Amino acid sequence: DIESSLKQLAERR
Amino acid sequence: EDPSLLEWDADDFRIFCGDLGNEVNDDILARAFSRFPSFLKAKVIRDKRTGKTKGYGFVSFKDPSDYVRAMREMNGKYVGSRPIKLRKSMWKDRNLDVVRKKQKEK
Amino acid sequence: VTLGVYLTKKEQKKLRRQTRREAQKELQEKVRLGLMPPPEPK
Amino acid sequence: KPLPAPLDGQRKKRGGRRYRKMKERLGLTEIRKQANRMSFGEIEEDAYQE
Amino acid sequence: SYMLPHLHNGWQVDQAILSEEDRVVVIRFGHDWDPTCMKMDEVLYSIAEKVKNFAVIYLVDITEVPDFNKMYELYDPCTVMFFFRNKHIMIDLGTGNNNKINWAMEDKQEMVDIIETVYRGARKGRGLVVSPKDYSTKYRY
RNA sequence: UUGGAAAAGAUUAGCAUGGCCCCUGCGCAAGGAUGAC
RNA sequence: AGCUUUGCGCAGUGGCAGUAUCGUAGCCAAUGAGGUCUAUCCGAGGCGCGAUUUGCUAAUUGAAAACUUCCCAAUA
Repeated sequence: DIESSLKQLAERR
Repeated sequence: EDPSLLEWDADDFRIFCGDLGNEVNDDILARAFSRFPSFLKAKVIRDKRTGKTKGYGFVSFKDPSDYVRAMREMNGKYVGSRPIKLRKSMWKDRNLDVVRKKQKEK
Repeated sequence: VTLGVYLTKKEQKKLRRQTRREAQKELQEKVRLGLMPPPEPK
Repeated sequence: KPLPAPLDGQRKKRGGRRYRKMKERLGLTEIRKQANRMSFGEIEEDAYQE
Repeated sequence: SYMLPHLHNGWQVDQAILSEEDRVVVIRFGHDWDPTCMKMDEVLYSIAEKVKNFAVIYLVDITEVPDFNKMYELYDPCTVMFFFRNKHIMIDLGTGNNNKINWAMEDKQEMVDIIETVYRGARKGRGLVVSPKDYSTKYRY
């Protein structure tokens, strides 16, 4: 859910 | 005179369908199926030789109770570009004006 | 057998209010739909 | 903590001993005079009384 | 975080605009990497549970679905735009145009008031809702 | 009778309805008092 | 046989209407919520939510404030 999107955003920043 | 109600005298339940958009519900104003005859013998009145609708349009349902229930359930519901409401029709020609004058001051 | 019980005063007031409102609504629905004109409100 | 919908009143048709009591007790009518006039010609109060 | 579900597919976003009609649909075209879009997402989360009963806010990534940034020309790092029943309402911010907010609004009350005014204007049908704010200036002193 | 051009319904106020408190006529429960050569 | 008690529901009348009327949906509550009298006495409400709903008429502003065509010209 939101965990995957949050991890994706974090990995790029 | 206006020979218009001759095609709508059916002792039905007539309501005022107006304050809508000029083009909103131009031809499908009676397409709704809230009752059996929908707005039977009813359409949207317009200003002739101008391509524009003058607001109020005919809304006549042949079933009184069904008309009341639909109007209560669909008062101001989303209708095209301008959600319009329903209210009781006037149907007050001079045959009503004479009786009103007789019964008012006497 | 088929027997009843007592009621409540607050329930009595709620029932009276709801019954008056329902009677008014039923009269309005029956006489305003277009089947029989209602009398003048007195 | 919901937020009320952006809706207002439909229309006004009642008044007098049905809605006038609230508009006379709660929203009571004020003086509505001697407190809204300015008298653009003269000056009643001092220059900086405020 | 970003509890608001971002519509990854462009056609999905368009259908979401056509999904709700009785409320306000706000799409955040900002890219989630930039801090400005992070502040916009925080402001949305502040009004996430407030304007929910009157609006449905969705996020968006211009990199994921580029058609929105190429047709509507949303070139700002984080531009907030509105669409109500297939009608992109315009907020009279006074910044020359009215298609986007383009500012990282750090005030939750201002965003809530703007959302309420946009909803009122959409109900009234005004395509250019008069924003109750002096957005033409920095509003700072 | 004949003849040529053709606010997306709002503001303001009263009246009754409506809400309750009282009575009345109606309908009737369980009872209460009485007349019954 | 006539009347009547708790009175009920209908219909009419009188009055009240922000403190009030009610739902009260959150909570306690006939298995007692509350105390200067009465304390070995009294015994059913209180805390918070929200409104006072149904229609008609006049007026009022506006160019138009709405219910099935219209401004025009010698006549009939």
